[PDB]
Amino acid sequence: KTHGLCRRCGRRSLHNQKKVCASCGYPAAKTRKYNWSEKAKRRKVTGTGRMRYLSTVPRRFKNGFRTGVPKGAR
Amino acid sequence: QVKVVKATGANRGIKGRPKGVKGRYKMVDGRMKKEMRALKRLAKKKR
Amino acid sequence: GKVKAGQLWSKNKEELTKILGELKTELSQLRIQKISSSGAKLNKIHDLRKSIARVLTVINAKQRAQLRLFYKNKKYLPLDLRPKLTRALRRRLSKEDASRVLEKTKKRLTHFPQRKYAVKA
Amino acid sequence: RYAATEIAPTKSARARGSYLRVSFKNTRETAQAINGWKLQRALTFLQNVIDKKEAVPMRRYAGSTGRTAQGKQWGVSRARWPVKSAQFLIGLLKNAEANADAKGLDTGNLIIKHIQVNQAPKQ
Amino acid sequence: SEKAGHQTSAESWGTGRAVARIPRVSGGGTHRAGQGAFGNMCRSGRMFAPTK
Amino acid sequence: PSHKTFRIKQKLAKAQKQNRPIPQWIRLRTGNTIRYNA
Amino acid sequence: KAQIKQALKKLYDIDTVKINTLIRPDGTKKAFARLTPDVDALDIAATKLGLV
Amino acid sequence: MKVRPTVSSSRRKARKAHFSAPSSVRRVIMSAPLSKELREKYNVRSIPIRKGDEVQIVRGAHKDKEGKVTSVYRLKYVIHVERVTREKATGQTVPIGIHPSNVVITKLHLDKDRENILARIKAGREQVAKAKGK
RNA sequence: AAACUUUCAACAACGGAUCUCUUGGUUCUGGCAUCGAUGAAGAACGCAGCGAAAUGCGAUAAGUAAUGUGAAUUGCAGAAUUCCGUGAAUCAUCGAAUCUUUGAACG
RNA sequence: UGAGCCCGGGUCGAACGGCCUCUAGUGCAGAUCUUGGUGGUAGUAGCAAAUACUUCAAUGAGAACUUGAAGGACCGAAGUG
RNA sequence: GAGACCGAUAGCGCACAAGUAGAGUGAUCGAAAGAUGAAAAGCACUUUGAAAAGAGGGUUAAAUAGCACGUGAAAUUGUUGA
Ligand SMILES: [Zn+2]
Repeated sequence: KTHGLCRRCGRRSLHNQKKVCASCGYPAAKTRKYNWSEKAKRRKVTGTGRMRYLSTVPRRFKNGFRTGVPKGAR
Repeated sequence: QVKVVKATGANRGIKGRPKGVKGRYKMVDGRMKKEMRALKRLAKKKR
Repeated sequence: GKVKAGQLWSKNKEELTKILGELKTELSQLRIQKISSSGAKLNKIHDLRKSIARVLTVINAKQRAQLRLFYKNKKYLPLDLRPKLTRALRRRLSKEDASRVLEKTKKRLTHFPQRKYAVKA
Repeated sequence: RYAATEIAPTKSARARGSYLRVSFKNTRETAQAINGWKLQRALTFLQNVIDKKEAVPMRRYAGSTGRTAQGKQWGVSRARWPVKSAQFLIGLLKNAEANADAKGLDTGNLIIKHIQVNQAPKQ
Repeated sequence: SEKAGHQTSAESWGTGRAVARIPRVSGGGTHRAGQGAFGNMCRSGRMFAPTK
Repeated sequence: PSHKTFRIKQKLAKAQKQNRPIPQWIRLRTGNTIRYNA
Repeated sequence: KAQIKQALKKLYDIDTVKINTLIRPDGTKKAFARLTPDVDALDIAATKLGLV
Repeated sequence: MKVRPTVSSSRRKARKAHFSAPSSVRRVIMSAPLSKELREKYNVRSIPIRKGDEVQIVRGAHKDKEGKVTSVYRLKYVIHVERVTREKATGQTVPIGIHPSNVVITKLHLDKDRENILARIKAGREQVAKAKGK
């Protein structure tokens, strides 16, 4: 077979001869992205996963990125 | 050279090449029969 | 089998460590005797896991408070105790550096500032 | 709900089956064969059908059915033996007879007033 | 939306086949495969004169 | 084959865990539209 | 195996002659700890493990 | 008419909020009115319902039936009142779900938090009544 | 005469059209400016008493700390809360933490 | 006249209509039209080769293709191992 | 925050465990699928049946609403009558 598992994207799209992922381009630092496939762009765009930290950012902005504890806290 | 296939029976509504193993094929129907009659009438009118 | 955050705050380091050890030993014992007749013992084990989490949180918070007191008046601080903000917010010019102005501009503003005025109708 | 709504439910005994894995055509033909008869005669006839002693006529759904002498019981030449349809009709008839016994009716004087076979969603 | 009905890859099967000469979705493992698209007369397709 | 890795074995275990059926108390939970595993 | 032996000795006071470990299909580890002849497996299981 | 731009007059958003509100917002929604004597005693019209309250169902199939609130079930916006029950087929008894807007509070469960709630409501009502009067 | 073919009607089937509803879409408008080596976006594996998925979370694992509210969660089970209280909650807010394997991914 | 409009009987449950203007994604038998559903053909064609199965007993609501015993066959170490 | 917009074949592919199920070696392709009831009050008990289910009985305003669930057209089919 010419495609095994890529570690970066989790799909069976890693060529074993060329050693390059056909979906994201694992060896290369950048993730494979082309503007003739808006469907692929929106399939792997930000927001399709978990958002561990980018989801917590906006509340911190709303409060003003303040540091400390409320006065009188135990 | 080219093989003509009627789009009927097992050959009706097929995406691509039928089971007839041949280098070059052409599918036919009554709609293109009328197409061909119109084309031939236009050719005769031109001549 | 629930510990209280206020009691843990009041207690010091050695008592917190002893309590954590007691909770962990109790957790092992209850798991081994729970594998058969997992019931209200499941309830106790859930409460006890939450208690262990509470004690660990209290210990970490007290250690961080001591470390902040230690680094109160030092130029460099660990990245853990440093403020997070965002990357751009950390890379912006400080307030002093951004408000710093040339001496000629300072003189011009000192001697010819924007004046208050009104124009009649 | 039942199609025949003109029969009072206090004097009659009813049975029903839904989504049965049998042939609709064969079941219709054999139900029409047993239509209008006494319960005991219908049961005996259906058991004979299973035993290949008597056969149901093929009247409407009768494509290329071979002839058999038993068909002369119906004035036809084309008759057949739908064993599985007969078995399910026997099951429903026994259920209805049990219902009639529960209600207290005289089982020896009961006739099949209504019988109907409809099509179920196809599998 | 200007992208309503354009978000598919369909091509006409051809002229010689005994099927309507309409763009049909490629594939082969779902209901949408082989179905008409890009037409005002087709389900899940465009509408005539999209409102601007 | 017989020769494999602990990671692929764990992925196989997760495959069975996903190919486990649905619980009846999940079915009985209020506001539930789940009938069968898809 | 070294950590399993150390944990068994330190916590539940069990002396083990040997330990054999495998990884179950579900992903958990199973350890067979064969004990010294001096101790009794039935007695230890009844007392410390609560198993009949 | 709605004036402030923060407020929404949209059916879709209103129903999303009502049906996806958390437990505290559900409590505030499931607030219930007070009896007449309690009104002239506390200068308070309504209060969020709780488990210690005794109410009188005034709307529904149960015309004028009193009882002590046994459980408030915030997930489906119903409360359970003592002895307003129905038997299942098996004979096992199950409570009926009666709405707080349909119950009327007769005797109130007094504690420090609810006394503070009543004090705040009374303070606001009396301040505005004085402002309107003079 | 019956059966069969066809017609009309009632009931019953098949099927999901019409009417009604909408925690959805689509378009316009307004305030604001905020990802990442202090490890982002994405992928993976685990975590509930009883969960497969969606969701949440990370061995402190459907979560901890702090503040606020004030007496729940709920499908079942088992515990609560003394209610004249630092205090329930699949609660809200959120300024402290925990944060497994990869991934710009860095012995 | 007509496209159509109105009433009665049954079913059903939550919104709807007349009039004057405004507005438009506004009227269908066809497009080998799109999607979905349903027919006749029709209980029709058809359900292959590997020679081959048989008797009793047990299980079971139900036994040619479930099992035990016996008989007859087969792969024939280059296997139906 | 709204609209002389669309109202489940419409409106985004996605009102739902939808970029999911599934197809391709791969780049990629990509669906279908909403509604019982005010409240589950989701049919106790009896009987037939191997069971699935059926018939009594019962809940509800309604089972001509039984989780193949609002209303339930035509194509097509069964019974009855002419
Ligand atoms: Zn990749």
